[PDB]
Amino acid sequence: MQIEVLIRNITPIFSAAPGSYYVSLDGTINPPQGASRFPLTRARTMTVVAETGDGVAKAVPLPIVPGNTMRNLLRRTMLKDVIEPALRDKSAQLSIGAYATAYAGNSSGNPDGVPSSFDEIVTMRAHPFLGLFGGGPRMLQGRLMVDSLYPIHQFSQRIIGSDYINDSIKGGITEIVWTRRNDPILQLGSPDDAAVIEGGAQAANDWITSLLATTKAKKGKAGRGLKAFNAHEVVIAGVKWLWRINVDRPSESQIGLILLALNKLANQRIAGGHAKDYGRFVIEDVILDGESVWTPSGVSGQATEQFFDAIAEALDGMTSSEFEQFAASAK
Amino acid sequence: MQIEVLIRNITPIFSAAPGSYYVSLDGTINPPQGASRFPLTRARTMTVVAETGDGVAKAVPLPIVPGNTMRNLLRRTMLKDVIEPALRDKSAQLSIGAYATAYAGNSSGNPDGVPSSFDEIVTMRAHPFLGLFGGGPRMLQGRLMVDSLYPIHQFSQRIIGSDYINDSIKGGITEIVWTRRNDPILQLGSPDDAAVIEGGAQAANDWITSLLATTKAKKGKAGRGLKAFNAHEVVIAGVKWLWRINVDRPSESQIGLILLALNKLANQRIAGGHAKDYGRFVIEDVILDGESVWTPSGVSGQATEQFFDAIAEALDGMTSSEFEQFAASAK
Amino acid sequence: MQIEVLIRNITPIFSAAPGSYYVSLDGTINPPQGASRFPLTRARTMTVVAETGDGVAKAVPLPIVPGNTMRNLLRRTMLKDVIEPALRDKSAQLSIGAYATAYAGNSSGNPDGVPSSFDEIVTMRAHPFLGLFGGGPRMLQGRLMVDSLYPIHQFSQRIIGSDYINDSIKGGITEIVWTRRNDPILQLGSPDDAAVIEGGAQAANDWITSLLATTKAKKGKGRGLKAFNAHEVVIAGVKWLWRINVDRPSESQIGLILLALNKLANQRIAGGHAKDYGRFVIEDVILDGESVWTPSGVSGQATEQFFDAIAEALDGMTSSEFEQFAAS
Amino acid sequence: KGAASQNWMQTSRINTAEAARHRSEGFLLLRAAKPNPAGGPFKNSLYHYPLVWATLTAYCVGDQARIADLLSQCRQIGGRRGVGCGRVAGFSVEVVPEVECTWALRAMPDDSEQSILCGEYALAMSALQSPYWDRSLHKPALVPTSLA
Amino acid sequence: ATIYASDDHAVLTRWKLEVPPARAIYLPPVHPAWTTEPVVLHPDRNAIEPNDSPEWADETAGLITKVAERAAGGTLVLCTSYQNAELLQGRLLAVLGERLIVQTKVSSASMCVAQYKALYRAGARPVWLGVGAAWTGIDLSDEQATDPADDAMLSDLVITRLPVGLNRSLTHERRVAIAGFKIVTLEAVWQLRQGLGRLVRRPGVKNKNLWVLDSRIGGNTPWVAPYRKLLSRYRTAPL
DNA sequence: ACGCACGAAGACCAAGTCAATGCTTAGTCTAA
DNA sequence: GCGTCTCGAATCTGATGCGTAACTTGGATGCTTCGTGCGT
Repeated sequence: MQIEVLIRNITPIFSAAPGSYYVSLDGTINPPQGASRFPLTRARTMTVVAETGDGVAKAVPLPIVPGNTMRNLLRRTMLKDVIEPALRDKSAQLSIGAYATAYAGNSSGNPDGVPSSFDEIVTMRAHPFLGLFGGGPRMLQGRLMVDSLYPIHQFSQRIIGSDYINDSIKGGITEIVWTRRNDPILQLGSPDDAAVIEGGAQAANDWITSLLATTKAKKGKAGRGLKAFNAHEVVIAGVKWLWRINVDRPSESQIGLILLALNKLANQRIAGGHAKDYGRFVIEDVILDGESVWTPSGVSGQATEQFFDAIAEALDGMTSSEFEQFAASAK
Repeated sequence: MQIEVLIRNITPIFSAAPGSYYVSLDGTINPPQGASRFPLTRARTMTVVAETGDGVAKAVPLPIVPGNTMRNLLRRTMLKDVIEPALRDKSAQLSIGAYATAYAGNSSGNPDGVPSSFDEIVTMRAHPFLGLFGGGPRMLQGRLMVDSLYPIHQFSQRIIGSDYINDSIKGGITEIVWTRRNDPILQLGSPDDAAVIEGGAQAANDWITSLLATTKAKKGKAGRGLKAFNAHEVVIAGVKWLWRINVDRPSESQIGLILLALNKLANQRIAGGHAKDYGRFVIEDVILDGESVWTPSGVSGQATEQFFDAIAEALDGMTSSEFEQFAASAK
Repeated sequence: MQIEVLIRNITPIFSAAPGSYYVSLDGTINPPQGASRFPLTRARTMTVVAETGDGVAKAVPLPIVPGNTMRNLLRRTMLKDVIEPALRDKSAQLSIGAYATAYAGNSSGNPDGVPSSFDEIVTMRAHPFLGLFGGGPRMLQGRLMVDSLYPIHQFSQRIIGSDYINDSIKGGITEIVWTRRNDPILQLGSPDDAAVIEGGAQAANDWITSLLATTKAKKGKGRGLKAFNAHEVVIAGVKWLWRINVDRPSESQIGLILLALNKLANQRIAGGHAKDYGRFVIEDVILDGESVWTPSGVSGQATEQFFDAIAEALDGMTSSEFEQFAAS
Repeated sequence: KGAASQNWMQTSRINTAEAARHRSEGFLLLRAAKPNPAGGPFKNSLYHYPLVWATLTAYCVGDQARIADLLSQCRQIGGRRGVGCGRVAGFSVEVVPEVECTWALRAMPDDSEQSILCGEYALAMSALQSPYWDRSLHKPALVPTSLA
Repeated sequence: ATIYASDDHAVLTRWKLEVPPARAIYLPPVHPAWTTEPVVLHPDRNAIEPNDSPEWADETAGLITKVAERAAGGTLVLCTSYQNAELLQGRLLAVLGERLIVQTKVSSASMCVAQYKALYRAGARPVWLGVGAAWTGIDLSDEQATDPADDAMLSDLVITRLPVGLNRSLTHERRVAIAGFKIVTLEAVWQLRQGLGRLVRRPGVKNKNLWVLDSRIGGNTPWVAPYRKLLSRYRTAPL
């Protein structure tokens, strides 16, 4: 079963790319050593094959959101908005290991390494939530095939198909934002501002003297002070994205659970940048097996009615015993 | 919890984009090398995707105010209008480290590498101020999502929605302001004017001769004197701005503190241009989860009484102990 | 009978290479001891000779999908898409020996080793499915010889040929994707979050204290959930060529191969089920130099006989044939 | 060898979840509760074999036309042909002087004449006629040490 | 004449001229004995990189001047572009004088080849500084002298560059993007073989000479290996 | 009522490695 | 019913700091026999 979710992000999406990168004030990535360099945390880009009008296929970077990150986003959304409220309605309690395995797939870093019984495998893979993700101390193959977030771009036309060409964007979709941290003591201007500081004038004098001595020592040499000026690279707002979700022989309960997650997904955010309000997005269209099942209210209609009824029944019958059995270590 | 603030700037807003850009005397940005290359400090712009009426996704720049700047502005407003008066009345003095952590999110540039205990997290996330603004030696996620100050422009319609079409502005909202610095000694042209400078006219003549020699040497070659002629680019005054503040699962006291800040936010400036009285703004309307809670006096009404009450008792019971605990190093 | 399948992968293809290989944050494979090292699971690379950089011959690694993986994928596709529904329609049931033979060719059902008469060999090697994939206690020679999934790359010219030069990729086609696992307990922020936990705040406090003590002990000299690492995958969009040959095929066997190719797009290639790796779309299927891939799958006037033969075989197929093949 | 030998890894496993589903639905008649990856029907196995790029040269006495005709239908060399190992790009059959290298580099019978043997010949157990993997046909034979 | 390469096996032909993979059939290469044997290559290599520097032009001009003095009869100097020829013709004209004749934007095989043929028959020992056009098509066989072994109208010929990247078609850019720097090297091998096609156009030629002028062939850089293989088919001059 | 399920058990020494690929420069006119 | 002269010029042409920090730094499996007892 194929689910295609069309996402337009209201605010810029910022997924940190691991590794140190540097940029000059002009905007040149990895500047020559002569010029001044500043630390930069680039948006994650996965190399993809893009075809051009010349017919040549070349490898170009493409700013995307990792499949693992937003898989975890979907899992957290389901747990917070569907599963946990259902458990709390009936006053069901999960152990710390059960909660850890439900939210991360494992109770610890060491897997059991003991095979699971066939009936247990069938029961867990029939669970509305555990069946999708699996995991556990004994590796169970989940049913949820979830893909990364590819922006609808000329570079991703080969990947996402040619049926979304009407929403493609030609130019680059990445922009760099500069951030600064200021020492608060350097903005004091009167004893009234320093009246709340214990010691006041003496404390501010000691702080400023220590800062000046540290800066002079660092300059002559050629802890860390509060002053900092760096940049982080983000994907520009307003760009459309395509999310593809596949489920391996889904039961009606799991389909209903995924649809409820898609309904409640807009309240969450895609990537990092909590302070800067990054990752905010709005879902434009959801495609279920080549059919659009999205209304302004959300996922609705008689086509999705049976999925909603099945997931509601499963939630009514949902208990903590399944999770406790799933997360119980075989050792 | 979604808060939308409609801000109109009385005076031009000047948030400087880092980088050295040059402008010719006729207003052309980055002119050919043949013409003059006066320095320019451009306003910071974020590229956004907008429709030009044809439905095409065009990436165009938009003069905005950084979200981090607005976040720090809100932090400073709350501290200097609410938290500081509350702590002062009880004779409670924050330590220098606590002061730095409150005003900058950290007391130093080296965060602790150990996570904080759950009791500390629960206590801090429930605090009226520290809960909204995370940070500290132990990386703690705050409850505040501060967005950039997007102007209501035709290019920002896709980003901020179609709710504020009546306040949209079509043409460019950016202008260049020319700044010049004069050498006082050159303008000094009276014996009474030089009657204050020690050495009389001799010192002024030495200054002028030194300036002549320096400019002759620099012209022949093809320090720096006081004479200067620059330009800084600012956002024109009178445009409306949309500010979005999102808070995840807030207590009553935290929302009360945010509303108290919004009441006294207009007295502060947006960003930069202190000497030229830049950054002045007036709050037009405040939207609280889709409801207008802005009165001509300020944030008031029957709906928001409980928030103000709760923040009142929170301030009454507030002390410096939690600030000291938050800013204390764990190593 | 030669089958040439042109495969373009929509999503990256991840075939894990055996071994514990490390990588640094900057992307240096096997970094020196000076910098930090993180575990890496590289893609399956085969050493091939090629004319790289105008050289006479260079042994450069080529990221491929192992041929055994492709064989097992084809077998699973046949089983899960045509064979199993056909047997279910007859309400057929298979013993453990027959099922093991059918799904992996494992001789565990009758490890004694059974002789096969010439008539039995003739009848069984003509089976539409079990003939292609020999095995079981009898352990015949299968008629299917599937090649590895060699990418259409500059280094694979002497393995693929020059017929598909237009789709070749000059540069490298491998990319490193970084994964991370976070401890959910450290992300709790309010008693409402800890309400579902039976121990409430006390359980989370004990968990965090145990984590801190374990971390301190490990720094001074039980593994927590937190983990950071990366795995190397082949970039998406690269075209691949799959070569399949069936030795002395009957009409039924070719029909089954065509049906599997029709249903092959629904399956995945190699690993990465969690991240939806290996998704691919068939671009062209060539039968003995004749293109057969229509936009509606494998079809045409030259393959109706194969489809009719395989449909007739599916109509009369029974579990007794599988039992006889597996000597059960 | 045109390149260093590569140790190729292959496995074998029955999908445990798929088998569990079939067991539930009655497709599989298994009463056992658990799979055993160490051995039995659901054993996971790990094996290796080396892969080499080489030019295959050998010497023989016979008809050039018939040998070339027989080798024309040969497509793969060595083994593991089901997974496509050892495709033939081409072949050549040439008449060469006897002094180059003899046909003796093979498993010769125990009492073979010394004069016709090229190099050192160690005594070992191997079959003299194809098939060479049949252990019932194995006999003590002189196997070239510089070729094994 | 340049269909099959040393190792490409006419793949470049099948790609440049799109042919169905099954419809194309290759053929064995052939070459008469009188095409490779009756010529020897002098080891007088070039000592400077074939750039546009005046000093390189001076040294090349001196080398080809001593060659022309040693030349048995009419000779051809293969110049890739007008830039190199114009930089080179000035030094030659001092010694050779009227003996040197060069193409222009207008001067081409319309009348220059006929003039060279007439002057060679006149015994002037003319020197033809070919530029691009003379690399292909023009005939240097003494057809009137029906021995046929005269080997005097093109007794000697000298190459100034490999050349490198002579083809500037956008299709060539597409091919080099798809396949890499390998395709341009073998295309230049094709061009070099094509230039050697001017040497012989009649059977039974008996004695000619060749000069190579490029420091790259002497610099032992890896990418000129196909040129080394191609010129290795020809015996060197035993100097 | 022979077939299949299912734990206990019994061999038990133990290293050194972890890149495999870089490479240049302007003539054609012979279809609208 | 135009009317033409003049129909600019010199000079400024940016300065200074900041120019990262902490943590993850894998984990598990790839064997059959034998005894005893279910058991369908």
